[PDB]
Amino acid sequence: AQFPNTPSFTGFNTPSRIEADIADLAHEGTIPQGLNGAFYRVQPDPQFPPRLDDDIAFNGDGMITRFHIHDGQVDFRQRWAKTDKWKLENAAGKALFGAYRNPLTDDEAVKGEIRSTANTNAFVFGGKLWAMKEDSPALVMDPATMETFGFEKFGGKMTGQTFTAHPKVDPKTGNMVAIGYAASGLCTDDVTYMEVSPEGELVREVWFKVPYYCMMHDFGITEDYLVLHIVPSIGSWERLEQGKPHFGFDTTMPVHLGIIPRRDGVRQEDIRWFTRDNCFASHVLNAWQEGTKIHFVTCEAKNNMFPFFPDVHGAPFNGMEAMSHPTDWVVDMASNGEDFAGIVKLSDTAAEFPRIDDRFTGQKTRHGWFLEMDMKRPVELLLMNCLFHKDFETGREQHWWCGPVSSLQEPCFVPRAKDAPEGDGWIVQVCNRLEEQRSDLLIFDALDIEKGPVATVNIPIRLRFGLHGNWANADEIGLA
Ligand SMILES: COc1cc(C=O)ccc1O
Ligand SMILES: [Fe+3]
Repeated sequence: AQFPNTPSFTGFNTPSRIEADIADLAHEGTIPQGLNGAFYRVQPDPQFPPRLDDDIAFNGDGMITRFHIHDGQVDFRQRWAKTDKWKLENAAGKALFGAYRNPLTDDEAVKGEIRSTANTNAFVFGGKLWAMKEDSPALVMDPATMETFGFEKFGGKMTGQTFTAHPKVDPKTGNMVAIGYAASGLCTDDVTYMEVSPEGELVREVWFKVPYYCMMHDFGITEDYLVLHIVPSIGSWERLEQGKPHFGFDTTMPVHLGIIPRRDGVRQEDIRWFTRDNCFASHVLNAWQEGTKIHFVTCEAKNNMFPFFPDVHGAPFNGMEAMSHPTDWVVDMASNGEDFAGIVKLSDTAAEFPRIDDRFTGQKTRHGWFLEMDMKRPVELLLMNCLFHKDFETGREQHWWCGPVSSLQEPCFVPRAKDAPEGDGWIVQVCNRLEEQRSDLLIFDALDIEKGPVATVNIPIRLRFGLHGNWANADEIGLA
């Protein structure tokens, strides 16, 4: 097929569309024997040229990559997430769905069909692989064969239209905790709060409303709460009619933080809202309670981080104000009123794609890992050029730079053992070797990243820009 000659489909964004298997990837260093499981990640990767003249990265069909690490080797498997969209377009031999989150640009033949590209997260839970996209139910897949089952509607018990791509697992119960925004239709202010049992049952679905419709991409959990930030990357049917990108950022609107009790029967009046001045924040490191306080650690920037979802008043993109920093939003459930108790910048390092040791989700975490944008580094080819580790107890920061002709994808923490202390284990992440037109899988000792990866695993396929990824042990994915 003939693709557009635009930035979104050329250079590093050239279509790939590869399904493949490789056993025992070539490598340098020592692949830890203690690793026995798989790292899953997803790349948007268009099956077909777009209906319109161009498209954005976030709109490519989900392609799932798995690195099966066992016995000191890494195996590679890559398969399409076969969404209803993928299936319909494959049968038709052409694109049928149009622009990002814009049904007004779809072929009439797919009116009412689920638009998901399943391209934002590759998550393992309850014996299934979840290929996730926040405008639709999640797509479920076999974690071992990587065949596709279909969309998870919980047998029809789910009443909302959508399911998050940023699920959290409650370590106390083992439940998956989820939201679904635009729950009653596009651009609506309805949201569902959901929990899924380890057995796969939808055990709670609570409807509530938020102050305004916006991209509710991420959220936090604590022991007793779901913590939902409301940030004004807004959308509307009018934007779609005016031919605009679905979302745009409004610098004039306030930011809110909603505290939802994680219990049956929660009502709107049970939800508490705090309010602060405008800023941008997308990803959540973690959240926790401490006394009467809630700590909500996010990567906060002064202004919009999505150039493709532009300022609603026409301002050009401000790269400097797009620099995000780990920041603790502190609210006090024992205060009166809506003010935050604190907004505390936690590092001067510019950072995004925050990760923790997920075994400690919703508890106070000593450690965090991030992708860092070090604008002081040489570049010989915004730029994510360092892995960054913060020890929040000691304050110590570690940085590893991938060099001047590379960039990095989201890290993932892998525990050494089920009983290991927080952070005792490894970091895995994809590295884009931009000049060599190829990719590496890097494995680090998670509490000593600054010495560099202990293994560099060569991938003889150029991987595309990725979103979120996750590790599962072999006995959780049918590979033991
Ligand atoms: C890859 O798709 C998306 C990614 C994000 C943020 O990283 C937000 C909405 C999306 O649809
Ligand atoms: Fe995300």
